[PDB]
Amino acid sequence: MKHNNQLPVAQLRKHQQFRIKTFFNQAAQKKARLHARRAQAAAVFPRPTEKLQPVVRKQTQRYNKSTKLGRGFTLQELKAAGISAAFAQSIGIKVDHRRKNRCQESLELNKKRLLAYVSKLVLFPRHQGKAKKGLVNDTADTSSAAQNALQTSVP
Amino acid sequence: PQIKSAFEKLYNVKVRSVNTLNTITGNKKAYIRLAADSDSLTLANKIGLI
Amino acid sequence: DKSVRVFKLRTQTEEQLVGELGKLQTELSQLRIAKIAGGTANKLGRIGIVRKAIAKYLTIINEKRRQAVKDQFKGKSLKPLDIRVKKTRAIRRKLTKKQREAVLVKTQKKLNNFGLRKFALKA
Amino acid sequence: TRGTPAFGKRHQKTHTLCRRCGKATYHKQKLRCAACGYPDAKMRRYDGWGQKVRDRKGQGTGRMRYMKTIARRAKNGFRSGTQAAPKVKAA
Amino acid sequence: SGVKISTRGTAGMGHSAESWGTGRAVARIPRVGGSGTHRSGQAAFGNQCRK
Amino acid sequence: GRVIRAQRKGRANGVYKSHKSGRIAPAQYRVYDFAERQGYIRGCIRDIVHEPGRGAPLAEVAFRDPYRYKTNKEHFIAAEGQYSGQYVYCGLKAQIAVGNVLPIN
Amino acid sequence: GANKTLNMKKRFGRKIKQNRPLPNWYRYKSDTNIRYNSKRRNWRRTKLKIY
RNA sequence: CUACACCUGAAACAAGCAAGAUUACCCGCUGAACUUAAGCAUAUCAGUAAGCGGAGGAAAAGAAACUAACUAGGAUAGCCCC
RNA sequence: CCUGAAACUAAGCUCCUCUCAUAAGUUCCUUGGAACAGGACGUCAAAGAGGGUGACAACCCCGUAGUCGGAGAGGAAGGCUG
RNA sequence: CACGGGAGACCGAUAGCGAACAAGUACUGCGAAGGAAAGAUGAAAAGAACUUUGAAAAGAGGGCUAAAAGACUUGAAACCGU
RNA sequence: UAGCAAAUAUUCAAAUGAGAACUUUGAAGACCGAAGUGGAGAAGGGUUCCAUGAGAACAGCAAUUGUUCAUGGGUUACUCGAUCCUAAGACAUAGGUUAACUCCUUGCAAUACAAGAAGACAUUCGUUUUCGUUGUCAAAAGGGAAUGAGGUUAAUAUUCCUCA
RNA sequence: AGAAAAUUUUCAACGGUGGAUAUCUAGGUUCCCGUGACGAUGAAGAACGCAGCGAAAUGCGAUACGCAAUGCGAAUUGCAGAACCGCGAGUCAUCAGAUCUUUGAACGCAAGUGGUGGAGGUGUAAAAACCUUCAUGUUUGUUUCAGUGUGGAA
Ligand SMILES: [Mg+2]
Ligand SMILES: [Mg+2]
Ligand SMILES: [Mg+2]
Ligand SMILES: [Mg+2]
Ligand SMILES: [Mg+2]
Ligand SMILES: [Mg+2]
Ligand SMILES: [Mg+2]
Ligand SMILES: [Mg+2]
Ligand SMILES: [Mg+2]
Ligand SMILES: [Mg+2]
Ligand SMILES: [Mg+2]
Ligand SMILES: [Mg+2]
Ligand SMILES: [Mg+2]
Ligand SMILES: [Mg+2]
Ligand SMILES: [Mg+2]
Ligand SMILES: [Mg+2]
Ligand SMILES: [Mg+2]
Ligand SMILES: [Mg+2]
Ligand SMILES: [Mg+2]
Ligand SMILES: [Mg+2]
Ligand SMILES: [Mg+2]
Ligand SMILES: [Mg+2]
Ligand SMILES: [Mg+2]
Ligand SMILES: [Mg+2]
Ligand SMILES: [Mg+2]
Ligand SMILES: [Mg+2]
Ligand SMILES: [Mg+2]
Ligand SMILES: [Mg+2]
Ligand SMILES: [Mg+2]
Ligand SMILES: [Mg+2]
Ligand SMILES: [Mg+2]
Ligand SMILES: [Mg+2]
Ligand SMILES: [Mg+2]
Ligand SMILES: [Zn+2]
Repeated sequence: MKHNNQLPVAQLRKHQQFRIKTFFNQAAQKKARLHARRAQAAAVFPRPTEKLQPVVRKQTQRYNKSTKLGRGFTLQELKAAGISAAFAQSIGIKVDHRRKNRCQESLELNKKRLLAYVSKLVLFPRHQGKAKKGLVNDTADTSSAAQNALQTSVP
Repeated sequence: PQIKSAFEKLYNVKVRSVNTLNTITGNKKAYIRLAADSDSLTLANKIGLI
Repeated sequence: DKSVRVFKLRTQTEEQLVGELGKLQTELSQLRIAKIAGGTANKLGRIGIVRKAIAKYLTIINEKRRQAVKDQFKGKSLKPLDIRVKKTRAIRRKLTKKQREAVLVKTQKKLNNFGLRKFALKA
Repeated sequence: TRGTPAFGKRHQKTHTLCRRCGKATYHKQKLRCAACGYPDAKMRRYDGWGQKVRDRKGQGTGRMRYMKTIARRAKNGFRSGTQAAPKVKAA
Repeated sequence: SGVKISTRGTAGMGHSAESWGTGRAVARIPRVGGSGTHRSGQAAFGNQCRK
Repeated sequence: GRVIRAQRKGRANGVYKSHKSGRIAPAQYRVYDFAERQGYIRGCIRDIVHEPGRGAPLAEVAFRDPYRYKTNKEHFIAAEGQYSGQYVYCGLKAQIAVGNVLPIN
Repeated sequence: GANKTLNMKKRFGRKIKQNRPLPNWYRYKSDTNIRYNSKRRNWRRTKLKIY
């Protein structure tokens, strides 16, 4: 302990030899994730990649000014959309039952989002039969074959 | 006794006595004495032991 | 003096195969007695030949006997352990597919009335 | 005298061959084997304690009659009751 | 790349090895206690030592 | 920090463990038979021997079992003057004589 | 001495057989490096474990 | 009191289950000193070694008796930050 | 406003295992025990990764590439969709 | 950790796992446990025919082979003989 | 070079061999002197035993010789011993303790206890009857059913052969 | 100029000791990826065996360096003898059916012992000898039972 330099802060005081983490897998891992994602697309083909996410304000005073992707839609919101949680789920919508709406505007955003979703939707029933709730769209839509990303369609 | 019987059934002879050895090499020597009826030399001859 | 062919063996009866077995064995003993007294290379080879032979014969006999017992027990569970599947202790000890997938009532209902649909978004 | 003249007095043997591990580790007075512990009925070895042991006695150390084929038939799906079939399709 | 690290330790560290102590007219380095092998008494783990 | 001999005497694996190979039997009384509480049972001194740990001789006493055909042997403590082949009386009514066994009252 | 277990007898027999020299014709094989049997043993200089 | 029923315990028998192995990773326990404090008790090494009991392909964890007080967020797990 | 165990009835795909096959100089000189060397003339190349052949060989042999290609056999602790 | 795959500005026979090899082996310890040394003839055995002197090892002739490279590639130093 | 000096001792001729102070026969001289340098065992050794052969190495000189090397061959039991019995002891089972591992009790048998044995008919069961609390291991000098003489092999023999 | 040798000594060449250097590698080491897949259907480990000529290592288990099936389609090879040209060679591979001695969680009891019980099979005039079978815990049941446990008709 010699010079003016700042008081050291011990690091290797314990036996770290047992406790080191190595990052070489990272290389391959990224790749794996890619293929996973891709193989999801292929197996999900007619449907979108990421399920529908509502939006909210962030949880901190400093973050309030910003916008964040929620985990799920408020039952209140599904009501104003006219969807049952169960149905919305069969649709690819993400629902969260512990979240609550304390503002008109927070209802608004998500209604707008839901409606936007539905309008742009295509629904395949058991072949050539048609249905009612959230309804069901014409057989010709089967030919329309849309592979789409949610940010493009519902931003 | 197993040896007496087996030796009779196999060689058509009457075995008067059987005695047993365990060699260190790990085998069982059997010293077999035939009754007065048979002649060892003969059984030897038929077996190809001469 | 010829090699023994398996199919040829599977052609015969059990009696036949047995009688032959006994013969073969007697052969062997005679032959080892060859080695011991005096012997020709012919006899030496004879040995290995007959040994392998006897093995083969036995093999067949068991194939047959086996397929027979398996036959009797065909159709029943509670076969002798000999015949029951041997894979891994863990394998047999495990649940069935019936049981893997098997589902509670409420579940079959949701699966009917809600389920998952094919959708597409357009942009 | 603790030395050479003392060594003459050793004709006793405290151990005999352990049925389980077969060395002369068996203690007739204590009725156990210092190596495996044959009566104990589960193998005596302390791994963290000291490190070389498993490579002396341990899994894979002597031939494994059953397990070696487990590797191979692991991939083959554990076939039971199957026979190989000709690619020539003889009937 | 790196040198073997295993249950036993970094390679070359694989003995129970002592320092004979000053009395023996030998160097203080760690040796291998034991009997019956030519490796016995041979210098133990350290840069200086073969093995 | 050693262990004194004082302490080493309570060890049962230890060196101090009685040498029992000579012991003949515990020296005790008869079992408390009905006979003894309400009456008297009589036995013989088949012998008075020496137990290797004992200063006092032991008396070997034959009794007839009340409930069966067996003859019961028992070992009592020698009362000075007791003879081999003596009749010893144990119980309620047994009278006062050297070597008889009564209640103290 | 005289008195022996079976186990003993068998073990001794084993080591007795294993104590033969490399058969003179094995040295003529194409794939072998073996001039001699390195594992031979002499009762006087080295002792077995049987108890 | 008997037959009989039920509660409780017992023997033999039928069909199935556990007993050991594995070590890198995982779970539940148990648990020190060398070492650092330039001495040394608290402390540190450290819930670390050794020891014991359990698994699996992963284990564990998980649908709030959570955060936060903001125009709030919302199972568990890993990465980055803090 | 929706759904479908039973029964009846068509066509299919996925994954795994074991096998079988594929370009183009062995032309000429010189030095060599050996040419796989240095020269002269040639070729294939979605193949000039790497090996083996008496030597630092694309072209002699195994391979490599076209090949998430083609052909044959058997599979699902008894795969999946009408 | 086990069986598999592929790879590397790793190591290259006192290095690299202790073990390139009948290596957790030989060997030691009553025992718990300890634990080494040891890889390269040649393209091909063509591994030295035969003569001679020797009781024999072996020497001298003679020969294989590109070369003895002959228990074996190269063959440094210390040490030793001429 | 130090050194190969304890334990009284060797010598002669022949033979064998390339070679003999160190091998074999014979002839002499001495030693252990039945508290042996003799004849057999236990522990320990494990083939060191027997025969034939023999280059190197080893047998601290030597060797034609070997406890060494190579090849083959040798260990026979109703009566010997183990095996059975109990001892000093010890370990299961049962019950209890431990995080667990482990640990505590048990012949005078239990810190346990609905634990056994026998008979007969039956001859399976069953039937039936009788009496009943419940384990094992530890002695090659202790206890302990019965064999001897003669002969034989290169090497075994109270074992094989003969006789009793 | 004890102007020779021997000794002591410098240098070189050759020879001897010795195994450095150079060049290699069916090895190690580390990284990434794939599967976790042992066992009372007796595992991991241990013992003893198994080749015409075999000790070890590796394989195997009285069917013993191996049977069967399948794919490769002619060798093994150190010696000797056979087998095979496709009725098919092989120390080849694949591996899905068999063999699997004595053991070991290890199992009737016991054990430094191939010792010794019960039941069944066999054998005999009766025996001996041989063979198969019996561990503990637990979840159901089946059968037979005990309890001055609770009820209780004729
Ligand atoms: Mg991963
Ligand atoms: Mg091994
Ligand atoms: Mg192995
Ligand atoms: Mg000094
Ligand atoms: Mg005790
Ligand atoms: Mg002995
Ligand atoms: Mg000695
Ligand atoms: Mg020794
Ligand atoms: Mg009940
Ligand atoms: Mg376990
Ligand atoms: Mg430290
Ligand atoms: Mg200090
Ligand atoms: Mg802390
Ligand atoms: Mg597992
Ligand atoms: Mg030329
Ligand atoms: Mg060219
Ligand atoms: Mg090339
Ligand atoms: Mg290709
Ligand atoms: Mg010459
Ligand atoms: Mg040269
Ligand atoms: Mg010089
Ligand atoms: Mg001296
Ligand atoms: Mg003497
Ligand atoms: Mg003597
Ligand atoms: Mg003698
Ligand atoms: Mg006792
Ligand atoms: Mg006790
Ligand atoms: Mg007697
Ligand atoms: Mg007699
Ligand atoms: Mg030189
Ligand atoms: Mg074939
Ligand atoms: Mg039971
Ligand atoms: Mg009652
Ligand atoms: Zn053991």
